[PDB]
Amino acid sequence: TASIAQARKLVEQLKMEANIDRIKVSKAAADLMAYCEAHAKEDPLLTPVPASENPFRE
Amino acid sequence: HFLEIDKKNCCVFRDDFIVKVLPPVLGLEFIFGLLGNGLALWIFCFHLKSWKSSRIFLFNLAVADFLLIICLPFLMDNYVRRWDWKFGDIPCRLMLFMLAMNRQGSIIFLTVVAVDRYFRVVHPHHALNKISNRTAAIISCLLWGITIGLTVHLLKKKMPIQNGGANLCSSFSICHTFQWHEAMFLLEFFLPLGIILFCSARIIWSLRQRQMDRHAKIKRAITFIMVVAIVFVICFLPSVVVRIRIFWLLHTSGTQNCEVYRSVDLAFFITLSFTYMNSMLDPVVYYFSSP
Amino acid sequence: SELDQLRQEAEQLKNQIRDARKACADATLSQITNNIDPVGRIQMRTRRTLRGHLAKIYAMHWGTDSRLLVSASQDGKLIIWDSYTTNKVHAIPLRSSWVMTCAYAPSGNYVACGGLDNICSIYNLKTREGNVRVSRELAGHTGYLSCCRFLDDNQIVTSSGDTTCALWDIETGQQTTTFTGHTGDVMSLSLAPDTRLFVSGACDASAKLWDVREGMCRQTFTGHESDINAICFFPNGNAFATGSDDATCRLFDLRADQELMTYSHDNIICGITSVSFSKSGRLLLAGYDDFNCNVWDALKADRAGVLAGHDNRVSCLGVTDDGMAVATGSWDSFLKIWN
Amino acid sequence: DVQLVESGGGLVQPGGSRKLSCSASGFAFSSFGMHWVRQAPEKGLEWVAYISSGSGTIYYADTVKGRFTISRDDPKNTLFLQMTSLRSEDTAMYYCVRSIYYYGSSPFDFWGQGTTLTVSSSDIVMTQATSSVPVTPGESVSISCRSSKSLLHSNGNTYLYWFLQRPGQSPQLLIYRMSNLASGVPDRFSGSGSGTAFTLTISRLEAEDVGVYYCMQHLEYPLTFGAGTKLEL
Amino acid sequence: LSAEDKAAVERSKMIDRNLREDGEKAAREVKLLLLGAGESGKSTIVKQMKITGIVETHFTFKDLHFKMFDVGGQRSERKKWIHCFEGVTAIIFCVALSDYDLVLAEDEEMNRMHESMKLFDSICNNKWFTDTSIILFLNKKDLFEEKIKKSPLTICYPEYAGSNTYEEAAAYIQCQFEDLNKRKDTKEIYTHFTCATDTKNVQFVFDAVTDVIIKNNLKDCGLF
Ligand SMILES: O=C(O)c1cccnc1
Repeated sequence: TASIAQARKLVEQLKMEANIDRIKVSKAAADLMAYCEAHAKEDPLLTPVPASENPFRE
Repeated sequence: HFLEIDKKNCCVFRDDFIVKVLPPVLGLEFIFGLLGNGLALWIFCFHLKSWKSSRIFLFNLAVADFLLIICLPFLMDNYVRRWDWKFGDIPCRLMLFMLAMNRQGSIIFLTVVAVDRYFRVVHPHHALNKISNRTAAIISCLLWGITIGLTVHLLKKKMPIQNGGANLCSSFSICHTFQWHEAMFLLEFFLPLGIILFCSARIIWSLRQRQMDRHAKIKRAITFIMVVAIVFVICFLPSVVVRIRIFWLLHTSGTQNCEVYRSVDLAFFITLSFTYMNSMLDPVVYYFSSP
Repeated sequence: SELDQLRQEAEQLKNQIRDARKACADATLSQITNNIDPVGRIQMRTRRTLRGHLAKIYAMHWGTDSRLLVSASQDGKLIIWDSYTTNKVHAIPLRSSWVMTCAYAPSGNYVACGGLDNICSIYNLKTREGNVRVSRELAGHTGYLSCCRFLDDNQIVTSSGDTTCALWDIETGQQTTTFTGHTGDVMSLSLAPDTRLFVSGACDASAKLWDVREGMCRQTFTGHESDINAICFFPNGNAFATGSDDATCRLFDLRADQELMTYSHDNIICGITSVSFSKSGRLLLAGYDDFNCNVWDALKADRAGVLAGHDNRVSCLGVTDDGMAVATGSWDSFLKIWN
Repeated sequence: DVQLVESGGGLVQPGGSRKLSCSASGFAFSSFGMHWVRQAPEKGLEWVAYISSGSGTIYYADTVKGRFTISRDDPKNTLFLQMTSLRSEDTAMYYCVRSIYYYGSSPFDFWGQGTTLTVSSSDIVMTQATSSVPVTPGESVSISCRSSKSLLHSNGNTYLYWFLQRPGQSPQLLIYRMSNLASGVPDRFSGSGSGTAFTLTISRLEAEDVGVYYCMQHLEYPLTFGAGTKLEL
Repeated sequence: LSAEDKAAVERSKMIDRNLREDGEKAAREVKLLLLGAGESGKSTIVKQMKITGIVETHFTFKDLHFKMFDVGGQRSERKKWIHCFEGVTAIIFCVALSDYDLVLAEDEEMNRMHESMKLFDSICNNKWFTDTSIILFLNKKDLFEEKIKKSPLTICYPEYAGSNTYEEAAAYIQCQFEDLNKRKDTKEIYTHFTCATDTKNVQFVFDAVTDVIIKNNLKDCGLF
């Protein structure tokens, strides 16, 4: 009866996963774009930080 | 004829057929040695991503041989102009020191790599096999200290001996006396020869008795250990046997007549070039081999 | 009489979720981001080099101070480094030398470690005495532990090669929740920045999104062709990245419940050992096994640059919380910190 | 609970010699660096000698250099102070102080009970304005101490420590590097400072909050303390 | 570089000293990995050498310390952790030579030693194990001797002449297991029939390990 229980659990899990509301890909792309642009300047790995403000130096 | 040195009645000639065979020999030596040593040092300096003690010692050997064959060309010119070294006093001291110290370093590092191989083959589990790189650097600096400590006496003397019309720049001279130079040459051959022969024999015997020589790569290593033994003998035995012969006739006969030396002098210096072959023959056996 | 019906129902549900995923795929993020300028060539130079490990390095984690970091290695030693000064604050000896994960408490008071002994053990760094002692020794997993991450000073969630993720309570010492949805070995973990959800990447070529308080799989994200080796959240918390053996990264989205972008290159053929993001999310430092690391533009899949200072493959790399530096460990027993 | 017991002294004729022993068993001793700090009767504290972890680094005070010798026996967990040619100004209560140095540690954390000793008969200096201030309980009080030179380093942290000596008790650390509240003390205490002029603030006094407060620099040896500030309820 | 930072650097230097001491003490240890089907007499060899997680066995024979990792307790995917043991002196592979008449319970469609043959084929030519030699232990010698009379070796290996004698069958099995070596130019396979006396097996393992160490030393020096 282990296989039957596993199949029931898988079916219920898939059914619960199906009901989740999903917005369109363009909306999520725009949201990621907005987040990544709103924090562009606060990214020392993106734009080179001056050596004075760089905690790491040779 | 018969020259004179303070407290040492010496006699060294300027016979011909020394500017026609020796200069081309030294030219070939300098070309091949400089090329091989440069192409060897290129890997160690730039494209060698590992190290460890054996490569440390090989790097030191390459450094010694490199300095030696960059020292060669001035000696080549000195031979060319028939013992007319017209450079000064400091250049004589520097060239003799360079030649002797570099030859001592080549021999000592050959002996130390032979001993390293002996430990690595006959006593694989000895603690000396697992030796740190800093310890190897300290040991190598100590070996360089031993090498230099026996040779600085060539810097104190006034090497450019002026006689007649010539300026001798030769550390190896025949005189009715015993100096540390000749003795150091004698042990320089003998004691490292004994150590190298013993190490090679033990390595061969242990490898053969272990019956692991059937591998297709162990055979190459064995043949190259044998090859390094034979090249050591080939480059070092001739000059030493001529030195032993001249010691023999000096003890038995003396310096009463200086004309019984010509032959035993000339070939001597030719045999003296054989050891420089080691500098141009080390790269092929030590580094470029063992894939 | 029942297994076939359940299998058919599951297949129908899978087809329905695939159709729903395809319905909201009108636009693609790969072409939407043609308006922004390219990030351009980016040069990162290794500022520091933490040396002192003498075996393979399999794990490293960054402290919240973004100055201290713990590193695991196969010689049986756990070392806490000061990145600025490259000196060893602590050297914790381990009972088992087969550890393949390590973590740092957000407060910096505790450090975790685990491996082929399938035990994530917690070490107390700040005692009334002068030494570090084993605060707790969690047991209960069946397969080797690949990752445990600190929720807070009292909670930790681990992932093990027994197809299971577990949430523990350090005081009592036993797991309070279990996340059994995967089919293959779970190989990576990543907590959301707000620490309410986390995704785990398994060997079944799928990443699942769980809920810590509930204990159930919210979503399952598929699209890889091999076992996933690296999992990392987007800094926002509404996306994540995956790394597998197929030499391909993938950016998934929680809200649309589908993949957005893939980071693949023809010349790169070997897998991915570790994946991390930047402070803003524009970078994606994926550590391959071709003896270096690569940097991707997370919005246009464009290869911005590389980090090629390692003599072996990099097995772990993370980015400081403040976003100042990037440290990458490798199998040459060498840790390097970039900028 | 950590303990630091010490024995030695009690009476010495001038020009003699005596040895002080410190015992710290049950807890780490090899990693901790140990200090000796003396306190003459009715006088402020005075650093004497310091030995590092592994005995690889030893310092002495200017007024004890050449006459004292501090040694430790890590296998036995003992600390020694060989005193030679004791003067009549060496009469003081000698304290055993432990200190551990790594990034984020709290040195001078624990002080020993202190053993008395009566003999029968350039560097940054601190300054405390007052030595006796009466404040009613439940009111905030501020204690400030200056320094000869600024204690703020290129590291970004300024080395200033605050110790409180309860009547008839050993001094205890409550603040290190001017900001970090040492573990084991209540949250009513707080500290601040700007380069050279520092201060200490108490949210509200208590029956056990009265005592003598000392401020100490740790930028470089010799460590210099400050004149005690007595608080009377 | 204040006093605090100088003391911190001294603490770091002491940490480095202790780490170097521990590493140099660990470098004197022979690390061996033990694999097998599991029911192939592995425990017998483990206990002969002795005189969850992964079991550890430690012993010394002649001033040489042996560490033997028994990894059969993990049922995860082999490729997910086999690179942990990439640096290992040798691999011990215990093979039972009396299970051609027995089939595995779970599948019963493949012979017992065919599974061990597949395991040996996978291990021998792994990407990580291109250099580590393999020590092979053919355990059930007496059971093979007393069982070959009942059944010949043709059942397990159809392409057999059919001598039906212990010596030739054992040679056939050893040759078959050695045939799986594909990188014949980098690693060797050492084969020993497990004997009643417990010193002989340990001596053979010691000899194989010292051969591996000699070859590694020659490679480091260059000659290999
Ligand atoms: O040292 C030498 O090899 C040497 C010495 C003198 C003259 N020619 C060579």
